[PDB]
Amino acid sequence: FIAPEPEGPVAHRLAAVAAAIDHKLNIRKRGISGQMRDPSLLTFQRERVVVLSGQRFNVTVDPDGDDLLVTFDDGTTAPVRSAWRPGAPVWSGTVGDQSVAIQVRPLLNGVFLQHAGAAAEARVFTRREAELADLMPVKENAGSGKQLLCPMPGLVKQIMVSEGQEVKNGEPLAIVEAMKMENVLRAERDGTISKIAAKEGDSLAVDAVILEF
Amino acid sequence: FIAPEPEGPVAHRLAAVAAAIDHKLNIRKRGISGQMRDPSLLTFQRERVVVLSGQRFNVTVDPDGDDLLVTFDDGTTAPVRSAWRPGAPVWSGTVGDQSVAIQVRPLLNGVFLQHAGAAAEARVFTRREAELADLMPVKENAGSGKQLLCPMPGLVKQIMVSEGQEVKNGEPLAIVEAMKMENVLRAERDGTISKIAAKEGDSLAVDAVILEF
Amino acid sequence: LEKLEERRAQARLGGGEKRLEAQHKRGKLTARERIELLLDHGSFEEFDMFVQHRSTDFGMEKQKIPGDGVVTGWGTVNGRTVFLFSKDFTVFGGSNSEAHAAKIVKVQDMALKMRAPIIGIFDAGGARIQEGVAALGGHGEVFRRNVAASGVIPQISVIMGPCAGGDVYSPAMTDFIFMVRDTSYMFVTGPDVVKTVTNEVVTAEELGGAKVHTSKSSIADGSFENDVEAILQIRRLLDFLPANNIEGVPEIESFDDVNRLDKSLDTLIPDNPNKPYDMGELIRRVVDEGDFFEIQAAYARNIITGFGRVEGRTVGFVANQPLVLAGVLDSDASRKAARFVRFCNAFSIPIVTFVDVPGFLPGTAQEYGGLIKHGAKLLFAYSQATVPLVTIITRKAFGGAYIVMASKHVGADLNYAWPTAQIAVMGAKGAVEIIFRAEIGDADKVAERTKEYEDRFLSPFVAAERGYIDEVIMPHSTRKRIARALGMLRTKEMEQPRKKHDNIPL
Amino acid sequence: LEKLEERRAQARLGGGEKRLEAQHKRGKLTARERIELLLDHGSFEEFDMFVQHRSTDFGMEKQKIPGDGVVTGWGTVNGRTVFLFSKDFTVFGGSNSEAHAAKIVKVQDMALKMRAPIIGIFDAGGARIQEGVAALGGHGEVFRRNVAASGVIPQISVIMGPCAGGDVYSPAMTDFIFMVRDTSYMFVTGPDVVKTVTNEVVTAEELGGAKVHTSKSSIADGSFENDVEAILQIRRLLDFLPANNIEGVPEIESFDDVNRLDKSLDTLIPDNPNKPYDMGELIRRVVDEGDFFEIQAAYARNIITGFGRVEGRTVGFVANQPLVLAGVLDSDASRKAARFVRFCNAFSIPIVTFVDVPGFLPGTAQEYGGLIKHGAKLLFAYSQATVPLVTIITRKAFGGAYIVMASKHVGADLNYAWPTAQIAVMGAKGAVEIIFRAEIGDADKVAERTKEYEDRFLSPFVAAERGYIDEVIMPHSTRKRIARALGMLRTKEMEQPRKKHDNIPL
Amino acid sequence: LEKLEERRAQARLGGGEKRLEAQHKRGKLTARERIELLLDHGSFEEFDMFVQHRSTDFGMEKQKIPGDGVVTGWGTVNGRTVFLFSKDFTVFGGSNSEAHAAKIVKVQDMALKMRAPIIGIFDAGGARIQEGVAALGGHGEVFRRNVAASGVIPQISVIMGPCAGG
Ligand SMILES: CC(C)(COP(=O)(O)OP(=O)(O)OC[C@H]1O[C@@H](n2cnc3c(N)ncnc32)[C@H](O)[C@@H]1OP(=O)(O)O)[C@@H](O)C(=O)NCCC(=O)NCCS
Ligand SMILES: CC(C)(COP(=O)(O)OP(=O)(O)OC[C@H]1O[C@@H](n2cnc3c(N)ncnc32)[C@H](O)[C@@H]1OP(=O)(O)O)[C@@H](O)C(=O)NCCC(=O)NCCS
Ligand SMILES: CC(C)(COP(=O)(O)OP(=O)(O)OC[C@H]1O[C@@H](n2cnc3c(N)ncnc32)[C@H](O)[C@@H]1OP(=O)(O)O)[C@@H](O)C(=O)NCCC(=O)NCCS
Ligand SMILES: *C(=O)CCCC[C@@H]1SC[C@@H]2NC(=O)N[C@@H]21
Ligand SMILES: *C(=O)CCCC[C@@H]1SC[C@@H]2NC(=O)N[C@@H]21
Repeated sequence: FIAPEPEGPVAHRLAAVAAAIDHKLNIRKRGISGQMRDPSLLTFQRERVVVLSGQRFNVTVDPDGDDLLVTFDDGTTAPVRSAWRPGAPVWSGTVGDQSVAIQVRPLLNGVFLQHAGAAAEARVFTRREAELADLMPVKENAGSGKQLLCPMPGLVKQIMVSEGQEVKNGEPLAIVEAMKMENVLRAERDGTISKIAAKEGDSLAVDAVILEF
Repeated sequence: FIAPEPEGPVAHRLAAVAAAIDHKLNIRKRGISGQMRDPSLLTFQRERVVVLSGQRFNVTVDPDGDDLLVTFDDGTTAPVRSAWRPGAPVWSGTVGDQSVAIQVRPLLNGVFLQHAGAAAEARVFTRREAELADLMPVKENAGSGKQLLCPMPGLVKQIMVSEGQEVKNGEPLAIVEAMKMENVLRAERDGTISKIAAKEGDSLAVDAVILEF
Repeated sequence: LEKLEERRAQARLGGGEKRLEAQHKRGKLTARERIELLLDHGSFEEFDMFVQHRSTDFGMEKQKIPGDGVVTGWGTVNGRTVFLFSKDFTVFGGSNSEAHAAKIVKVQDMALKMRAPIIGIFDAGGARIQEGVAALGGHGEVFRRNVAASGVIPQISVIMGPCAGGDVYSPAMTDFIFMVRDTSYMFVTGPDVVKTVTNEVVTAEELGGAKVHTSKSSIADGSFENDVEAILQIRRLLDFLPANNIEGVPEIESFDDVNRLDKSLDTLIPDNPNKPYDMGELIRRVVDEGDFFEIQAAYARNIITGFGRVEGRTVGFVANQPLVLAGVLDSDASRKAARFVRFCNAFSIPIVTFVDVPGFLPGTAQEYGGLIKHGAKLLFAYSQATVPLVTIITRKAFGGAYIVMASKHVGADLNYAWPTAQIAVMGAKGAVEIIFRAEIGDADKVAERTKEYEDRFLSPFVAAERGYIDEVIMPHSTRKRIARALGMLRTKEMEQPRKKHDNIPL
Repeated sequence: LEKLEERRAQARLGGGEKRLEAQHKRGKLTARERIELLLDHGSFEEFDMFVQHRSTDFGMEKQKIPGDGVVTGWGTVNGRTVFLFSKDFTVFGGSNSEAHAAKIVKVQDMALKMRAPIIGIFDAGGARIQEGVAALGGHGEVFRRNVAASGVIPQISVIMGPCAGGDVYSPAMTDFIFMVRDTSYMFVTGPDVVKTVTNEVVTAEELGGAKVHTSKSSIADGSFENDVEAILQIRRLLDFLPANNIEGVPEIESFDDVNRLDKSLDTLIPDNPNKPYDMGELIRRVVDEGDFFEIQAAYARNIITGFGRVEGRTVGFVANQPLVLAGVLDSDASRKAARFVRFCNAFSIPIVTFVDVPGFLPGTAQEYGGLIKHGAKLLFAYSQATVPLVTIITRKAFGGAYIVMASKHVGADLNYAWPTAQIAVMGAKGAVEIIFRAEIGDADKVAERTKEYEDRFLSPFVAAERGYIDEVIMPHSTRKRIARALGMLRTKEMEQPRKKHDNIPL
Repeated sequence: LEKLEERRAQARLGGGEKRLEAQHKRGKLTARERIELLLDHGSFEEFDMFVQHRSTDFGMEKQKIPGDGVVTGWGTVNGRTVFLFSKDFTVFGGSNSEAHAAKIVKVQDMALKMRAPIIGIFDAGGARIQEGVAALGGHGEVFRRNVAASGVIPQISVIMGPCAGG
C-alpha cells in the first residue's frame, strides 16, 4: 500500500549505506582535474548528517583502509564493505556483520534506497548544509483536476478503462495517434471513472475532454 | 481629378529629362570603387528606351561637353542643360530651346515627373531590358472590404467624419490613442460613410469595427 | 565549331520551348534571362553548361537535360565581380540533385575563394525524389558551404518561384532574402502534407506567400512587384554592400553636401509628447540625396533598418519608429535590428542609430514569446559591434530601452542628443509614484512633485552632466555632425576577446 | 582589530535582522548563505565589503548600507576557481545602482581576466529609481562585460527571487539560467504596468514564474524545488563544465567500463513503426553510470539536450524524443538544440547525436512563426561546429531533417546507424505517390510499388553504399563505438574561415 | 533652442569673466582660446561640455561649474585628426577631480582607439583636496591610459601654467 519508513536497525543500515555511497562519490569527485592547487592539500569533514526521509542521523565516516567505518551518536559503529559502483541498481555488501542487498535509485542530491521492505530518500549533508536545508519549506503537491485533457491533437485509438472503474497512478488510460505515432496517456491522480467523453476512433482537438474523475 | 498623361512636346521634354537624369546617374554609378578593372575600359550603350506611363520612346543620348543631346527616332534632337543634382525636388534647366521646371520624385527603378500639368512615371531601359520588362504582367489591385478595422488596441480620440459623408483617399478618419501615443487612420478607398460603429472615447480592441464605407 | 554552337543552343533551350513559353505566360523570366538582367552586358561566363545527372532509377536515364536544372557562373555587377546560380524551373522543375548541387557547390567554393558576393536565384520544387539520398547529400554540402561563407562574403537570395522542403534552408542562412509577389512562396512543408496532417486547407500563397514572409514570419527582407523590378533592386543593393569582410564599403562620388543644414528638423519633434512623428523622414533627410534602401520595411514597423550613404560611403541605419506601437521595442523589432546590426558589424559597415523609445511592449504575449532573450539579442549585437557607432537621441530614452539602443555604456563611440531628448529611468508620473509612494493619496502635492521631477530629470542634461551624452546638438546640424563623426571614426580599431564564436541567445 | 570585526559583522547583517528573518520566512536563503553553500568550505574571499552608494537625491544619503545590495568575491567549487556575485534582497531590495554595478563589473573583469567561470545569483527588484540614469549606465557596463565574456568563460545565472526591468537582460545573455520554483520570476515589464496598458490582470507567477520560463518561453534551462537543491545542482553543473574555452572539459576517474555491451538496446526499437520509444533510456544507458544532467528538460520535449560523461569526460548529447510529437523538429526544439550545440562547440565539448526524426512539424503555425530560420539555426550550429561530432541514427532519418541532425554532409566526423535505421527522402507511401502519380488509381499496383520502395530504400544500406554512413553497428555496441570514436577524435583540428563573427539568423 | 545657446555661452565663460580677465592679465590665453589656436578653423568638436562634479564634501555642492575644469574634444591640425584636452585654470584652479579625470580618460580612450595624436595642455593646480581619494583614482586612470598609449600614438604635453603634485 504505502512503503514503510525504515526504523531501528534497518534505518541505521540504510543511513550507513548512504554515508558510504556519499563518501565514495565525494572521494571520486575530489580527484577532478584543473584544480587551483593539489587536492591532497585539503581536509574532509568527518561530521556528516544523513537525512533519511524525515529522519536525521549524525554520523562520522572514517575509512578503515579498504573499508569504511560509520559511527553514530549512540556510539554504535557499523563498518561498511562493498564492491558497488555508481550505476549499479543493487548495493551488495556487509554493514557491520549482516550481509545486505539494497536497491539504489539516484535522485537529485541523494539516492533512493529500498531495503527490508522499507523505502526512504537518503540525503547526506554536512552540519552547515543540514542547517541551511532545514530552512527550506515543505511544499505540498497541488494535485490535478478531475478532467483528463488531450495534450496533442490526434485520433483516439484505444481506451482500456470503462465506466465506474477505479485506477491509480502509473496506469494507461488512452492512446492517441498523431503523425503516425502513438501517445499513451497516464493518470495523474486517483478516482472512479464517472463519465467518458471520447471513445475509440474519435478525432479530438487539443485539450479535448477524454475522462472525468 | 486625374493627372493627364503627357502628349506631344510635353512628352518629348519629359522623356529627354528622364534620359538625362538616367545618364547622369549611370555616369556617377560607373565610378564606384573596387571594380575588377578600370571602368574607362567599358562602353556606354547609346540606344535607350524611355517609358512614360505606357508610352515608349527610343532615344540615343550623346554627351556634348557639359550638357547632353537626346535624339529621338524621328530625327528630332533636344539638348538638355541643367544644374540639377539628385535629391533636389525640382529639375530646372533648358530642354532644347525652352526653359522648363519639372518636379522630380523618387521611384523604384525610375523617377516620377510632373510638368505642364502632366504626370508620368519615367523608366529608362536598354533595348534588351525593355524587351524583358515587356514580359512582366500588369497586376491590378484588389481593394479593401469597405470597412475600417482598428489595427491596434486603444481608445478612440476623435473622428472627423460622419455617416453619409464623402471621403477621398488618404483622408484621416479616426485617431486611436495607445501607449500614450496617437495613431491616425487613413482611408484606403473612396466612397461615402455608411455608418459609424465606434464612437469617440470608446476603448476598442484588436480589429474592431470603426466605420463601414 | 558549328556542332559546339548547336550544342550550346540546345543547352540554352533548357526544358524546351513549351516550358519556356509556359514560364513566360506565368509572368516570370527564365533563369538565363534573370542572369542576363542581373549582370553587366556581356560579362557572364557560365560554368558546367553540359553537366548531366547520373541517376539510373525510375527511368531517369531516358531524360538527360544538360545543366541539370541550374545555371551557374560569374559576372560583374557595376564592374565588380560577383558569382551567381539560377535554378531553371523548366528542367525537372528546378529540383535539386547530385550534379545540380555539385554545380552550386563549385560556384560557392569559387565565390568564397575569390572573396566575392554570391547571388542565389530560387525557382524550383525541392529535391528530386528519384535521386534519393544523393540529393540530400548535395543539399547538405550546399548548406555547409553556406555556413562557411557566412560573415565572409555577402550572400543574397532572390526567391522568384516556388521553394519548398529542404530548398528553403539555403536562403535562410544567407544575409538577405527577397521575394517576388504573387509568384514565389517558401515553406518547409507543402499544403498537401498540411492538409493530410493538420486537416487545414491553405494555398501556397496563404501558407508561404511573399506577404506572409515579409510581414509575419520575418523570413524575407523585402518583396517586389515582378522579376525585372526585383533584379534591378538587387543590382541597386549590390552597390551598397562590400565585396567581402576585408575591403570595406564601396565609395562613390556624392552629389550631396556634408556641411548643409536642414532647418526643417528643428520643428520635426512635436510639442505634444503624445504626438508621433515619422523617423523615416529624418533618416531620408540625413542620408545623401534622400536615397535609402530599407530592409524588412513591412515587418516590425516599430523599428527601421536599412542602408544609406553619408559622403558617398555606405552607412547602416537603425531607428525607432514612433508611428508604429509608439516606437516601443518588442521581440520582432529586437530580432530585426539585431540581425541588421550583426550584418553591418560583420562587414565593417558603420551604424547610425536614432533613438526615440519609451520602453518595451508589455503583456503576457511578449513574455511568453521570450521577449527577454529577443531583446538581449539586440543588446548583444550592439555590445559586440566594433564598427563605428553614432547614436542620436531625438525625443525619448527610458531605462533598459535607452541602454539597448546603442548607448555609450554598451560601446557607442559618439552619443548626440537633441534638445527635446528625455533620458530617464521612466516617466515622471511613474517615477514619483514609486519614489513618493507614501503620499500617493494627495493630488496637488503629487502634481507638484511630478512637475518638479519633469523639470529636473526628463531632459538631456542629467546624462550630459554624467558624460553619458557627448554633446547636445541642434536638430538642423544632425547630418553635419554625423558626417564629421563618421569621417573621424573611419580609423577605429577594436577587437573582442579571442573565441571560436560568441553564445548569443537564439 | 576589534572594531574591524565589529564592522565586518555589521556589514554581514545586511539590511537588518528583521529583513533577514523575513527572507527566511519565505523559505529563501540570504545572499551570504547562498554563497557559503555554493563554494567550498572556507574558500570564499569577498570583494568590496564596505562599498557604499554616493547618491544624494530623495534623501538617499541617510541610508548608507555597506555592500550596496550585492555580495561579490571568488572561491573554489570542488577545488576549481570560480567568481560569483549574489544580490542581497534585504539591502534596498537588491536594486542595481552605480556602486552595485561597479562591484559586479569588478567581479566580471576579474573572472574574464583569470579565465574562470562566473556565477550570478539574482534576487533583486530591478534598478534603483532614486539613483537615476547612473544605475542605467552601470547596467549597460554589466551588459557589455556579459557580452564580452560570452564564449570565453561559462556564465551561469541562478534566479532565486524577483528579477524585473533591466535586470533580466544580464542573465539572458549568460549561458544557462536556472530558477527556483514558487519564489523566483522574470519579466521585462511588471504586472502593474501590464494591467495599466493591456488591461490584463496577472500575478508575478503567472507572468514570469518558473514554469512559464521552463516550459513556455525558453528563457530558463531548468527549475528546482528550493534554494539548497538549486545550489547543489549548480555545483554539479560546474563539475560538468570546462573552466574556459582553452583548458577543455574536466576529467574524473570513471567507475564505468568503456568495453561493456548493452544487450537490452537490441530490443529498444519497437517492431511497429508507429510505436514510440524513450530516447532518454538510450542516453542514460550510453553515458557513464547513468548520470545525465539534462538542459531545458521541460521545454521542447521532442528533443533532448544535456551533459553526460564518456570515459570520465564531459560529452554533450542531442537526441530526438519519439515520445513527444513523434520526434519531429519544430521551432522550439531547433532553437533549443542550436543553443546547446553552439555552447558545446564554443567550449570544445564533443557532441553525440542520436537521430530518429520523420521530418518537420507542418502547419501554418510553424510557417508563420519562422520555422525556416529557426530550423536553419540548428543546421548553422551543426555546420559551424569544429568539435568532434558522433551521430547515431536509430530508427528514422527523412528528408532535410536527416541533413540537419548532424549528417555526414554538414561536417559530422563519424555517422553510425542501427540496423533499424531508415534513411530516405520521405516515407515509402509518399515517395511512390510522387514517383508513380500517373498510376495512383490501381490499388494493388500501388501496394506492390510501395512494398518495392520499402524494401529498396527504407534501409540504412542505400546511404552506406554512398559512404554517407561510416558503419552499420549493432545496438548493443553503441557505447563502445561512441567511446572509441571520442577517444580517437580528441585530437581533431579544424577551423572556420577568418571573420569577425558569422551571420546566423536570429 | 535659445536656452541651449544660453547654456553653451554660460559654459564657455568658465569660472567667470573676472577670472578670464585675470588670466589675460598674466599674458596667458584661456583653455578655449588655446584650443582654437591649435586646431584648424571650425574643426573643434567638444566633448562633455556640461559635465559637473558630484562631490558633496566641504560645501563643494554649492559651486558646480560645467566642464569641471577641463575642455576636451577633437579636431584637425593641417587636416589630420588629433585629440586634445586643455585644463581650465579659471575653474577650481584647473585642479584634477573625478569628473575632470573621467573626461580626460574618455578623450585618451578615443585617441588610442582611433590611432590619432593626443595633445595635453596643462595649466592647473594639482588635485582637488576636497575630492579626496577619488581625485587620486582618476589620476591613476589617466596614468594607466598614458602608459598604454605610449609607443602607439604620439603624446605631446604643453605646460602653459602651474603643474604641481601628481
Ligand atoms: C514546390 C511545390 C509547392 C510547387 O509545385 P508546383 O509549383 O505546383 O509545380 P508542379 O507541382 O506542377 O511541379 C512542376 C514540375 O516540377 C517537378 N518537381 C517539382 N518538385 C520536384 C521534386 N522535389 N522532385 C522531383 N520533381 C519535382 C514535378 O514533377 C513537375 O513535373 P511536371 O511539370 O511534368 O508535372 C511542389 O512541387 C512541392 O511541394 N514539391 C515538393 C517539395 C516539398 O518537399 N514540399 C514539402 C512536403 S513535406
Ligand atoms: C520586482 C518586483 C515585481 C518585486 O517587488 P516585490 O517582490 O513585491 O517586493 P516589493 O515590491 O515589496 O519591494 C521590496 C523592497 O525593495 C524596494 N525596491 C524594489 N525594487 C526597487 C527598485 N527598482 N528601485 C528601488 N527600490 C526598489 C522597494 O522599495 C521595497 O522596499 P520596502 O521593503 O521598504 O517596501 C517589483 O519590486 C518591481 O517591479 N520593481 C521594479 C522593477 C521593474 O522594473 N519592473 C518592471 C516595471 S516596467
Ligand atoms: C600649483 C601652485 C604652486 C600654483 O598656485 P598658484 O599659481 O599661486 O595659484 P593659487 O595658489 O592662487 O591657487 C589658485 C586657485 O586655484 C585653487 N587651487 C589650486 N590648486 C588646487 C588644488 N590642488 N585643489 C583645489 N584647489 C586648488 C586655489 O584654491 C585658488 O583658488 P582662489 O583663486 O580663490 O585663491 C599651487 O596652487 C599648488 O601647489 N597647489 C597644490 C598642488 C601640489 O600638490 N603641490 C605640491 C605640494 S606637495
Ligand atoms: C500611461 O498609460 C503610462 C503607461 C504606458 C507607458 C508606456 S507603454 C510602453 C512602454 N513600456 C513601459 O514600461 N512604459 C511605456
Ligand atoms: C501519414 O499521415 C503520413 C503523413 C505524416 C508524415 C509525418 S507528419 C510530421 C513529419 N513531417 C513530414 O513531412 N512527414 C512526417
